[PDB]
Amino acid sequence: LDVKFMADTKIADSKRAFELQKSAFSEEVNIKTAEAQLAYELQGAREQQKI
Amino acid sequence: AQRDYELKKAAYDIEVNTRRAQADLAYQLQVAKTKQQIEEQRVQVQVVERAQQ
Repeated sequence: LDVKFMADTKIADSKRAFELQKSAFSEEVNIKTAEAQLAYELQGAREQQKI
Repeated sequence: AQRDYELKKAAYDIEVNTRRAQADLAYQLQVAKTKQQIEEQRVQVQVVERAQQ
């Protein structure tokens, strides 16, 4: 069991690095996703002006 | 041996939960910023419309 708990800690430290980086990357994806969705209105409203 | 593992787990879980909370709410913040730019132009049409009236 002593070796077991130590093994579980190293698995957790590996988990930690991964989930942390997922979050960092998801922020970037989420940010540019919103822009991609709403750009049609940013341009659409701007074009209604001339129309 | 269990305690030694339990404390690191909780310690790492603080950061994982913290970073997850940030990532989770990161979408709506940009949606607000984007709408901020859009609404300016939506009502800008009113100004141009009134000017021709």
